[PDB]
Amino acid sequence: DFRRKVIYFRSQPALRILPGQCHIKVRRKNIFEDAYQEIMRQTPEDLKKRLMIKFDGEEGLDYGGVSREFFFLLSHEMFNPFYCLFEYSAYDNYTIQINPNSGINPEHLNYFKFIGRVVGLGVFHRRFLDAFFVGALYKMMLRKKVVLQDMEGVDAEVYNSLNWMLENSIDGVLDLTFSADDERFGEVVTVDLKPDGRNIEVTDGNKKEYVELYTQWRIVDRVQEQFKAFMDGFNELIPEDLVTVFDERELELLIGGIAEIDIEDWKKHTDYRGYQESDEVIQWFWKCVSEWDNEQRARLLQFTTGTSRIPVNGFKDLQGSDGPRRFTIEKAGEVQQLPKSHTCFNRVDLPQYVDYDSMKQKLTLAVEET
Amino acid sequence: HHHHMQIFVKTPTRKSISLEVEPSDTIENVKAKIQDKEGIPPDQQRLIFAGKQLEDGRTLSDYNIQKESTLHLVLRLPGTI
Repeated sequence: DFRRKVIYFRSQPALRILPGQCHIKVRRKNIFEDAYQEIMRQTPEDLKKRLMIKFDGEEGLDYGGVSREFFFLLSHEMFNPFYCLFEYSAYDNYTIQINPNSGINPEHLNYFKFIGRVVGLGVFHRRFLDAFFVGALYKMMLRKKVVLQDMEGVDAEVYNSLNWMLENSIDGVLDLTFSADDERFGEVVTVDLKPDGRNIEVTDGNKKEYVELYTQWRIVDRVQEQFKAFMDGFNELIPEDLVTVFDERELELLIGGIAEIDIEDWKKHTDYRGYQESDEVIQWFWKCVSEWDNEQRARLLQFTTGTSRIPVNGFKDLQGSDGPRRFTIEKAGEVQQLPKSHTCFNRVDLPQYVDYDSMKQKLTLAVEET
Repeated sequence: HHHHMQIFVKTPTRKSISLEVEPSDTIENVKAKIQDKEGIPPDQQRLIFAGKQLEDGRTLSDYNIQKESTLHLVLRLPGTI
């Protein structure tokens, strides 16, 4: 369905290249600062014209190549955690989320607007970016609700704590109120989760509510101004009513493209637990993956690891919440159940299905489930 | 009239930088040790200890920074100087 949506999307009036040209000049060594000046001094109408990019002191007749290097270099500066606009996800070091303490730079809201424009510009002009976000951020872009499960990519340790609370008696174990700790550079500041929150004790009786309130605060409330600024920049190029034709997984592929995956690199850097490479089910798994197309494999990757994003040096450098974590397949669960993923460990729990067709279908349902 | 101290400078990329300093070193001195080791120009740097942004002409002991304290390094937005 993604293909049809893309065509439809690209067929809209709002997406037509406007007559004339948009001229952008930057110094390579100053691409962030120069691009910020070049792009913010223009109107959205201006940037919907044909994009023309030149690096100072460098010949630019290869327009496509210059363009591609522009979006590549720029996205690595925008999203460089040093600047605290974005920061790493909780389950790797190459996928990103909004840094809640971005305000340490007083001017951040404008730079979030600028990033939203850069990302909107990439989409508008068919230039993929190295911009891979945590799941919750795509959802917020699409105005969809976020749930506790979305916390895993945002703050995995906090994710585990809330689950432990939901599954275990906390009475007499945890002294807890309807407040949260907002860390900032060594300081701790307290926010109420609900009115008079710090003065309201959390119990086994009301902890579900506490968890849902915490989930909403951490993922959605604490980055609101930043997110609004970002969408403002983004929706100036891509109207919201069009981009919501996509779901959150399609939005990722739309922005960052679809990688051509080296299947052998992948197979070579896979761990097996409870299975061996020679096992029938493992062979069915790779049969299924091989016969799939690039979008279908990217979707398996989103399911297993949180992202379709492949590290520069291949599957050997796959990351998890606690450091390097290889793609891993484990014999676990019963033949009744669907395969189950653990994105903190890049691990798929695959029960030992006894025929190929039920496996392909179990795995397809598991990957497609939102 | 010269005494030493280990401090740590933590980046948002999770990297930790070990610095040997004196309590009476300026914040400016520390940014310039950071430039030595990391090549980052002092004017791009903000240092923060336990929440407060550190001013260039003050000393580590002015902010009660002690042995094995951690400071947080954050870079200014390009174009804001």
